[PDB]
Amino acid sequence: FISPMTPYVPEEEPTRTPPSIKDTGTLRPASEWYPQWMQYRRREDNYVFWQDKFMRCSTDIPWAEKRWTLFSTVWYLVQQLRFVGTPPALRYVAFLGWRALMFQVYAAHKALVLWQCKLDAGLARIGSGGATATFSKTMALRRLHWRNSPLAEALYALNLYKTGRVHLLPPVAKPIPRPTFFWLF
Amino acid sequence: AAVAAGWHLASFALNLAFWGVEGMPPDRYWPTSPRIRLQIRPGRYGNMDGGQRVYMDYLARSEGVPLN
Amino acid sequence: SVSTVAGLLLTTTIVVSLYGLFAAVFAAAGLRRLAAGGLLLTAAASHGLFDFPNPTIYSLLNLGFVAAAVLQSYFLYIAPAWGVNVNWDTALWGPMYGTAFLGLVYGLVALTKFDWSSVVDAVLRVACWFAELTMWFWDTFVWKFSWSEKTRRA
Ligand SMILES: CCCCCCCCCCCCCCCCCC(=O)OC[C@H](CO[C@@H]1O[C@H](CO[C@H]2O[C@H](CO)[C@H](O)[C@H](O)[C@H]2O)[C@H](O)[C@H](O)[C@H]1O)OC(=O)CCCCCCCCCCCCCCCCC
Repeated sequence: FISPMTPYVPEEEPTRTPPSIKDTGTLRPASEWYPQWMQYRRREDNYVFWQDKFMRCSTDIPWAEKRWTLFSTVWYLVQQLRFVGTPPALRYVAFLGWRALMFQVYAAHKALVLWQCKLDAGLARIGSGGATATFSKTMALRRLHWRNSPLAEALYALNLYKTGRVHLLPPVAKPIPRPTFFWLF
Repeated sequence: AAVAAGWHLASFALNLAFWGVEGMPPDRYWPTSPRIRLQIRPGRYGNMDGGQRVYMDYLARSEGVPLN
Repeated sequence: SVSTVAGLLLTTTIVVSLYGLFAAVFAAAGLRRLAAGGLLLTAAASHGLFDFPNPTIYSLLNLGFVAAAVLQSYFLYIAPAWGVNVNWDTALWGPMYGTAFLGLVYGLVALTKFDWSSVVDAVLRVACWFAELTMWFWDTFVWKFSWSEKTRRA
């Protein structure tokens, strides 16, 4: 009745906590404590670093993460064994090992993204003859930040391979909501 | 025998890596005092004035001081 | 309906006598069929009493029911001692004895109000007496309750 142009997109409650303010989003390990951009911001405006810890862990918990289920009942045992059942020394050495492995896998993913840029240029030549031979740097950063679905990747690759159009990009993939199955999970 | 003793030594080394209290949150279900955990209070029968002296001496010995 | 003890006896009567008719009539020799044809009259009387609807309509039916239940519980009960045998035909001879039994316990569960309340009260009394016996046995032989329980005021 009161149709406001754009079809009303219902805004459901969030099911996952928003990612931390120290995150990178690129499979690279985050910093140890301080996210290193604070030094390029003014003091007493960096108050939102602890205001991320609050409302990421105390005051703005989504109610989909407070659901009690059989899977969460089982998973509490894993988390309890991790936190109060395993010594922090062994947790620290495992944390160092995971940090090194994640740095290595980030370097591997960065090299894979650069090779996908080269493949982007190749597929953009085969499909537009020889004219378009560039590649989309925004799509490169989109692949690096894991913002693309496999369907979007395949559609973009096919689009390059048979019409070119490097700077015509697929839509950004929405975040995956937390799955819920009644009392099971 | 070395395998059995090695299992016991691995458990002891895990406890050594636990070491102290660091890394563990305080727990509202498990306070550090069993009198807190249960409901144990002294009442009218049993408590007497001299008991303060005896309590002082026991607390001095438990803290480790040779004064009374 | 099936929510009262007298209703239980009535339903039972209906079921039994239906099986009786279906085992004798559906399956001085003709008296073996006449006495089983009367089982359907018994079922009709019990379906009448199933809604026992002003009670004064079914009061005289109840009186005739209990009086002829007493008469059947005389005749069939003294039948083996008077010469005739009952064990021969099970599927014929059974349901008349059964409906006479249910009829007599109807004249006991109806005459005195009874109801599920007295059954629950008797079950609770028996369980309560056995409970006090169990507590005494435990406190005297197994473990004193002053030892088992938690002494307060510490
Ligand atoms: C200079 C010192 C010399 C040694 C230091 C470095 C050398 C060797 C490092 C450890 C051995 C190899 C580690 C490789 C994989 C990590 C193992 C693991 O499963 O992963 C461990 C994870 C990672 O740590 C935590 O991990 C969290 C969860 O992230 C990850 O957690 C999991 C990682 O397994 C999942 O993969 C999940 O997908 C991913 O999100 C956080 O993100 C943080 O990274 C951090 O808090 O911990 C957990 O949850 C589990 C906690 C207990 C597991 C203990 C495993 C190993 C313990 C060795 C003890 C021997 C002591 C002698 C010293 C010599 C060492 C061999």
